[PDB]
Amino acid sequence: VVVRPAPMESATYSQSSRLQAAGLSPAITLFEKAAQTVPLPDAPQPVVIADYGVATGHNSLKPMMAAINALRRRIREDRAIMVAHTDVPDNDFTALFRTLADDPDSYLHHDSASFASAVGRSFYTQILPSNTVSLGWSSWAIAWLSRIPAGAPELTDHVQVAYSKDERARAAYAHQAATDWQDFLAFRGRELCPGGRLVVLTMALDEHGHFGYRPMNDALVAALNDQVRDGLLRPEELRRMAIPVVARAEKDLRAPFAPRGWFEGLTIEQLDVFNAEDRFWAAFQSDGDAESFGAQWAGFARAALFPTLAAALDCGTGDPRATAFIEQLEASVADRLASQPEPMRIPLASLVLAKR
Amino acid sequence: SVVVRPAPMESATYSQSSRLQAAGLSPAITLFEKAAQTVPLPDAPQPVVIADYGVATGHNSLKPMMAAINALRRRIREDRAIMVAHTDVPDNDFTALFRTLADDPDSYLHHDSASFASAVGRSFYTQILPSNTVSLGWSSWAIAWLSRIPAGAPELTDHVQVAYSKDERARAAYAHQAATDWQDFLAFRGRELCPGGRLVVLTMALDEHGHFGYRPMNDALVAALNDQVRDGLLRPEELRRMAIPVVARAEKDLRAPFAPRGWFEGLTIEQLDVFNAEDRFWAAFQSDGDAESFGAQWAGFARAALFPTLAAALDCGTGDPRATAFIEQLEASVADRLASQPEPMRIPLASLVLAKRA
Ligand SMILES: Nc1ncnc2c1ncn2[C@@H]1O[C@H](CSCC[C@H](N)C(=O)O)[C@@H](O)[C@H]1O
Ligand SMILES: Nc1ncnc2c1ncn2[C@@H]1O[C@H](CSCC[C@H](N)C(=O)O)[C@@H](O)[C@H]1O
Ligand SMILES: CCCCCCC[C@H](O)CC(=O)O
Ligand SMILES: CCCCCCC[C@H](O)CC(=O)O
Repeated sequence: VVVRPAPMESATYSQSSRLQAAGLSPAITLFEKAAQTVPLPDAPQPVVIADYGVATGHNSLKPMMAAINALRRRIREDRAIMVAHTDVPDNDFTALFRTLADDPDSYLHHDSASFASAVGRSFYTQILPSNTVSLGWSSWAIAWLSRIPAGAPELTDHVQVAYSKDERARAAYAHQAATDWQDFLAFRGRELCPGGRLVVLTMALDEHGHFGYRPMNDALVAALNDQVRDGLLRPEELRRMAIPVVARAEKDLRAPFAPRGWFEGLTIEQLDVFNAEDRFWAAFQSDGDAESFGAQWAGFARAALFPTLAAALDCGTGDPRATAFIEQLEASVADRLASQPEPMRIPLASLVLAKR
Repeated sequence: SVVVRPAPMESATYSQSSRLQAAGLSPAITLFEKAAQTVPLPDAPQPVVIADYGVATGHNSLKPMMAAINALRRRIREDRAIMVAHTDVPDNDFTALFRTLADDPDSYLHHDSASFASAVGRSFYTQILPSNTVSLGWSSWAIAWLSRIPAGAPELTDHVQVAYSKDERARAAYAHQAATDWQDFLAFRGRELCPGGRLVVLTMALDEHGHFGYRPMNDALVAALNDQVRDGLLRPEELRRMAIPVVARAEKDLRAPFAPRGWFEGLTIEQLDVFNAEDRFWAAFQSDGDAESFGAQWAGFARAALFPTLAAALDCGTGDPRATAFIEQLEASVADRLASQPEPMRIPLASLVLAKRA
């Protein structure tokens, strides 16, 4: 009865996550810096790196490689480095291991003493042994709520609570986000080695409290309403639809720590809130290709958001009706955004956390 | 890829269809538990690592893992971390594994508060864990699977088991592949185990007289596959392509890397037993006389473990409804054939304890 979000669309995520990759780029630098200076386990104990919310692994290759290269300048070439990639049980881990084996950029192909493992258990509980993780990485994952909050009203705007006019919905989602953030920190706080570092990149509210992706939100809500208008989607199904993704303001990220600035042995060593460059807009300004613009944005939304939407359908998620819903929705959202291209705000927060 | 590999178990049914495997590995659990009493454990804050090589869905791993964990808890503090690293091929259903570990009441995660689980989706014929980190290794019903159909080996005319082939060249090719696979497995486990660590292996054996066993099963499967061709459900070309690269090993084969001085890549055979598992399906049939249940149990066993590899030979996709129909009909036919004439079968197994040099 605890309703959870759906994992990324395995078949398209690696090809539809260029936005996420561009956005996390600044956090890689922080992660690399952390790897250069973090206290290390006593030799020859393996150095453990944890990647919280891996999906298909495609976007993990760059940050993992950056950390490993930094560590190699500090340790013997034969010393083991273990990367623990974590996600939910229903993530496609076969896709992950194929990425790790097949992608030329995989750290497995660049470092003969690196190892990979997967953990398919929610990161809102402790999932790794205490005091073992030297370096933690988590990008575009903690914005996902553990659940649609208990007793929260159905979102009439469906796709994002930030754009809802229902006061009770906003508070329910915000409380769930606060609880999840506390839980995430509590358990990473146990998993990290003393002196260990954790780098988090997540969806933020900008300085003016805004979520962003406004034209995307509009195009998605309009595309969903068109399907119920066309009789393709049932009104009962649309009412059920909700994407439990939550952005956090700077005060929300500091909440567990204030006022003394420590929470469960963890402190914020660095925090940045910024707006990621809108690369799809930059490309559109350059080549004037409106269709490509629509397809870029639609693909991003499909791989990340549509499985959660498709889970509200009466039929199973493996049903041919669900595939048709996905494809039609992607095509519609593409058309709307292509017809009037605009820049979008992509607000992010990057944090470096340290353990006592 | 030109290297043709076997297929993983059918995750939809393996947990319901692996009672034969579970009953067969039972004696190896005692060996594993005993090893857990004395193996060296790594320095703080490292977790004790137990490696499970060839996990499939995890269903049959729960009892061995718990035995080891219970033994370790008689030695160390309750708050010491134990990590179980479950390994399989990349195309194993690891979602099914993590669902087993979350949902099955027998899961060690539900019985031990400081135990953890991880998955490694890389062939165990390479090194897949950090050197010297594994205190206890476990592998049941996994190393009988060849790394590949041997290069240049002739097509099997009976498809489902090389031991029943009349082709000398095919038998030699599979035997050589099995021998090199075993060397590889041992070489890389020898690196992964800590000094003084122990690895318990349970695998398909040839009995005292060189026999593979499952003879009535073999006959039913071959006959059923021929029926599908005859009935226009299977192309002759598809059947020609079918081969299950499972190999049983005699005592001499298991000892081969070690002979004559007893060591190979830092490992030695501490204990080896070869035995025939009690045929529980036969025992049940003797008790209740239910021929249909007998056929269904044997057919379900074969389906979960063997049919995915057979289905891989089809001209259609493995996601195609035709592959699903093939599997279902093959199961029904084998079930009917065995139900019609229930017979006991030999299930030859070898259980080994390997020790890494102190
Ligand atoms: N409670 C939870 N535990 C573990 N993973 C979770 C989670 N909630 C969401 N996720 C995962 O977080 C991922 C978001 S996609 C982010 C993938 C990658 N880190 C990148 O930067 O592109 C998805 O795989 C989703 O399944
Ligand atoms: N080279 C290889 N590397 C890793 N796993 C392998 C392998 N070859 C076969 N396997 C796995 O071995 C398993 C055989 S089924 C055995 C499952 C369980 N150990 C039990 O006793 O019941 C399958 O999951 C198969 O995918
Ligand atoms: C208007 C809704 C748009 C929200 C966009 C959410 C983007 C996801 O966080 C990406 C991801 O999880 O990898
Ligand atoms: C005659 C053919 C009988 C082969 C029986 C093979 C049994 C498999 O090893 C079981 C498994 O992998 O879990």
